Amino acid sequence: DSKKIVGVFYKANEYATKNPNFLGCVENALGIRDWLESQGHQYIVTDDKEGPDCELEKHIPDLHVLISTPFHPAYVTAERIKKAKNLKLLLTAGIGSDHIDLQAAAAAGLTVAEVTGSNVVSVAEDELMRILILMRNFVPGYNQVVKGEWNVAGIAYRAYDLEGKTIGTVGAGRIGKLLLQRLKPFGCNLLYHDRLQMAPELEKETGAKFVEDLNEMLPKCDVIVINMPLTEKTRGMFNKELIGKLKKGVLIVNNARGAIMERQAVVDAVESGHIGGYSGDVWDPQPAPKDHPWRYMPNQAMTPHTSGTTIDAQLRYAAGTKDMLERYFKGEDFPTENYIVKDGELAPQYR
Amino acid sequence: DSKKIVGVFYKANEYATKNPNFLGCVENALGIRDWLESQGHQYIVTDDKEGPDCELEKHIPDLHVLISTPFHPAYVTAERIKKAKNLKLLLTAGIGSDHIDLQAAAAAGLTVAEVTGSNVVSVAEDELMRILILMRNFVPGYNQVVKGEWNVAGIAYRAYDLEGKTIGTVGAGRIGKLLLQRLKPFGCNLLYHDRLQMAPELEKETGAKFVEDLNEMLPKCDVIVINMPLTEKTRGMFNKELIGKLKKGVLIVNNARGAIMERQAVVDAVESGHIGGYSGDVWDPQPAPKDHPWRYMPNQAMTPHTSGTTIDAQLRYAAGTKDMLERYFKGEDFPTENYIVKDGELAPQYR
Repeated sequence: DSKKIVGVFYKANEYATKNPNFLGCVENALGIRDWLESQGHQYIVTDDKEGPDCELEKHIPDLHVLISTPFHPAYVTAERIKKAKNLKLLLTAGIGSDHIDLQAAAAAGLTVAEVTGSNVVSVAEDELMRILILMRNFVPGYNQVVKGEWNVAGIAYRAYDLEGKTIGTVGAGRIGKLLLQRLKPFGCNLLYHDRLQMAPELEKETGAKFVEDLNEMLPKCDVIVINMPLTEKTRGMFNKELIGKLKKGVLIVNNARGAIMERQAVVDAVESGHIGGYSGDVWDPQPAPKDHPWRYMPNQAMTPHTSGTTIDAQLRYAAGTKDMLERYFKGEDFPTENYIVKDGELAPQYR
Repeated sequence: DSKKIVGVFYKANEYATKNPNFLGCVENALGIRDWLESQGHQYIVTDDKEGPDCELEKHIPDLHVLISTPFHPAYVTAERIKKAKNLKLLLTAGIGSDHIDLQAAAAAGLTVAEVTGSNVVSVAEDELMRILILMRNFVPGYNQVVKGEWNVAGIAYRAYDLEGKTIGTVGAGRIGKLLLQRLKPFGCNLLYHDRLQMAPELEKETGAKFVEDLNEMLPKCDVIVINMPLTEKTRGMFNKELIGKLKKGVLIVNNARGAIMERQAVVDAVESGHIGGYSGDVWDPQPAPKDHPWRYMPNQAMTPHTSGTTIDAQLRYAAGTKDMLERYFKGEDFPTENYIVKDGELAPQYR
């Protein structure tokens, strides 16, 4: 049976032509058009997703499948669900379903799925990158280059080797594990805190030492890497008090969630030098307003939120999306880990 | 017997007080003043090292030991040697003796030594950092932050994971080996070329595969890392021809020597997009003039030449220098590998 598939992505414009493997955009559309069309489906792709008059709303009433990414998400409200006669399947080409009303989706008997696990190497790499950028003081050196300067002292005074430094990951899920694996050869003192100890083999392999008490671990760290989710416990947890307990000059890397930091506490402690540097790609609010204080605070090595939308991640998101589409057409279950809602049943972690 | 020791270093000014372990400056002076003075030696430290009327020249006539770093080197000419009644020992607190007339030193019966091997981890780390910076496209992301922008597409289209990429090191001495060790966990296809194969053990451990023919290796690489000395053979070796044979979009990391690249060939190939990115801390000429085109060329991730003057490298330079001073005072030989000239005998590598 022919299905109407709608993909919502941002327009990449010239970037899409500069890189045809930039799949997460309108122009390249996950690389699935030829295949979908060959199978007799209709594939409608648009960036125009807000407003009653937008292209998306033209298709909401009769689409079967709506695909988007967290980067230009088509918001799936109860209101839009109610208008969607044929909608069965919501796919995130990526990870993140925060733009979907999951309860409404479940109530409507929908399936909601995402490409679980497909960003983890990307984020772990980006963390390691940021550890080195901060530790070795890349940013001031880069900024001298562009300004026509040459002032070694101005860079050297805050530049260290990573070797021998104490690096603590707060959380050691999949991303923190991959990070520790990549840190092992640098010859650091690796500490981790998590709800779960890694297997003793993995700890010997990475050399990471479990620290049950987080308030014991943090003051020992030259570098702290945030690798847990935003919960009531972790929200604003890096506040004035907690940042105060960290080593003076601590370097913090945060590709987890911006709101784990209390935003102004981080600015104050960066202006006072207590935080030596802060680098991440996650912000609050996100996208970060032009005025976001983390943009202009001293020693920042921020970027916009791109670590999980490398081309390689995008390829995995596209492949996962195609796999689930094929399964959907064939009446085959998706990988269990991909389901957020399955035929109207919200997975227990999302209840 | 009491000796007059002269150290020549740049003034770090406020940077020296901000970081008292910034040893490679006038203000902190290798951290050896108290020790030297306790031993009854005189320690004169100055940054004023050029011209007939400079502080250094006041002391050249009767100093026994002259210490400097490559960052603000006291040039040891035959002329100055001839004027130096008591000079016996030239130490570099660091690596690099290009500011010393070695043949004149040898003719004068001098000893010239440096702190061999003390920068290797620092440079290897910095290379690995730059691999990630380029591969993951940090710089354009950082630049958007500062400019108040938020354009994921503009960053994503040239951002990749390091995982899976073919990384070739041109040369695999100590620094290339350390780099390969650090690259292992990233899950890359590691290639190396060098005059010497690593032991099969170390190849198995790093997963790096030896490529005898450099012209076979280079076109396969997503990333090329320069890890050879500047010789008649390697000088300008990355010219238009060779750059042309590299994969379009190749990323090049160069903390070896600037002149291994033909300077304008790199600019042309970066402007054409054939080189996707170029990052290093070495330049020709060095210091890089305000006008240096590598500063302003697209996709550059340069810094001034600081990778080997991290605080940790400086501590090793200072410690090596102190060790040699103590040996000198006690009439003990230095580590063999530290000698460039030993009591007038130039090491055969330097003839």
